[PDB]
Amino acid sequence: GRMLKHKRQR
Amino acid sequence: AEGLGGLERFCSPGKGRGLRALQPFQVGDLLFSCPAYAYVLTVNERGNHCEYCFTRKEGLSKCGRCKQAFYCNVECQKEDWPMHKLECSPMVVFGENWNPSETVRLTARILAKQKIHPERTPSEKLLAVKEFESHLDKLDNEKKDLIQSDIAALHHFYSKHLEFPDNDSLVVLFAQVNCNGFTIEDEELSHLGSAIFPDVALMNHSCCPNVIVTYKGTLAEVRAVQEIKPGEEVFTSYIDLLYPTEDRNDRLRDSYFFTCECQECTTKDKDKAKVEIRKLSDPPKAEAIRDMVRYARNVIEEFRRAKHYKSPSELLEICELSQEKMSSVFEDSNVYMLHMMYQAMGVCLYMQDWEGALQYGQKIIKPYSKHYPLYSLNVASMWLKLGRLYMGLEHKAAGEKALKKAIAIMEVAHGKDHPYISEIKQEIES
Ligand SMILES: Nc1ncnc2c1ncn2[C@@H]1O[C@H](CSCC[C@H](N)C(=O)O)[C@@H](O)[C@H]1O
Ligand code: NI
Ligand code: NI
Ligand SMILES: [Zn+2]
Ligand SMILES: [Zn+2]
Ligand SMILES: [Zn+2]
Repeated sequence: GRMLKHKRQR
Repeated sequence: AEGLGGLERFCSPGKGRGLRALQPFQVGDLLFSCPAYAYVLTVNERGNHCEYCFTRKEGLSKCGRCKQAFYCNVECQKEDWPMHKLECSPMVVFGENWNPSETVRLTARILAKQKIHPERTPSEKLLAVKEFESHLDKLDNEKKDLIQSDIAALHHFYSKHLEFPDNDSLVVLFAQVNCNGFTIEDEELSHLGSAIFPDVALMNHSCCPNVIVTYKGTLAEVRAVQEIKPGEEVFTSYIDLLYPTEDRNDRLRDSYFFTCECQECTTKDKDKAKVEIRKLSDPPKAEAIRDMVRYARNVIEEFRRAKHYKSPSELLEICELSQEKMSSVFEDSNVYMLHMMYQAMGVCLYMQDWEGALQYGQKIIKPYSKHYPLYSLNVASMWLKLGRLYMGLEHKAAGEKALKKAIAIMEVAHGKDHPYISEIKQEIES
């Protein structure tokens, strides 16, 4: 995952 | 004088620092706006959005040197130059060899901004970048190796135009970027880029947030999605709210180093339906369900990696397969089924199979409205996509109904005068 603040999981 | 009207920074017990409302805010009310301290457009959207202001416009004029950066006009081209200059010459120099991660690209810009504007900017009225939380003390070996790899990439790709601090300052900076950074998504939640919004970064997380962050070009905007009373803490969501409590918390613990204790995480009310199992004669034994949950969550990561090495047909096969295996235990409304249906929809959209995507979307939409909050961009974007698909396939009635369902949420989240809304209303009148 390792994402920044997000609404949709990429 | 007050830095941000009707709000104040405070110490939120158990959550470090936070943002508090001083006055009442109602649904759709704008709490505040925050210009980007630093931001970078994703490579894939180049030529579609202006590098400076993010306006999505046709016939954008490109940069003469790198021919990679596109702009509205010369003013936007010139205004962006202090930042673009960090990549312009290098993309020419390093050809296809130039693959800095987005985060590294963002951090170079932050470093640049610190150098140009050391004083507090208008984007730092309550919280400054230098103040960002880092959790350096909680970082493990792997995360640290990853940060060093990012630092190495930054040196490799940015050394001639940017002066660097000692290694520890870079470790801290990357660590702050990791827990205070944002992604900018368009009206369909498509990834546009990454940015730093310091005042927005002050708000703590909840899985049932009372505000939504949206973007107007590169301007961050914060609007209420529930009633906010004076003295109440203001909460946004850092993550995708579709998943069950454990998943959300595994991600929050993993990326932000805290376990959420909001009502949804405490009561877990949405979990039963998110993990809906189908009603059979047997029924499924608990062990098998726990096993299907592990399988589903395993396939999520397998799928996420495979986007990089597999063809669309194959990814589709993964989705059909996974759904088939999981459907032995799981009901269609279950979020793990939905993740795969959603991904499958995305593949369909990629292979231009509009009918297939529409057939998945119609199946995805209802359970989404249940799992997500009342005003959720994840739901709105879905209604929007469904609507545009209907409109494109010449089914105007359903198109209007879906666009109206999207608009009703978007008026709250983006504000009535947002250009996206005018665009969607302008799409209906055709
Ligand atoms: N809901 C929550 N529960 C506990 N800690 C939270 C939280 N939401 C945010 N945090 C904390 O805040 C960080 C995100 S940046 C938010 C601002 C931060 N609290 C500060 O004082 O600067 C997280 O890494 C986490 O440690
Ligand atoms: Ni404090
Ligand atoms: Ni809720
Ligand atoms: Zn522009
Ligand atoms: Zn250039
Ligand atoms: Zn929570």
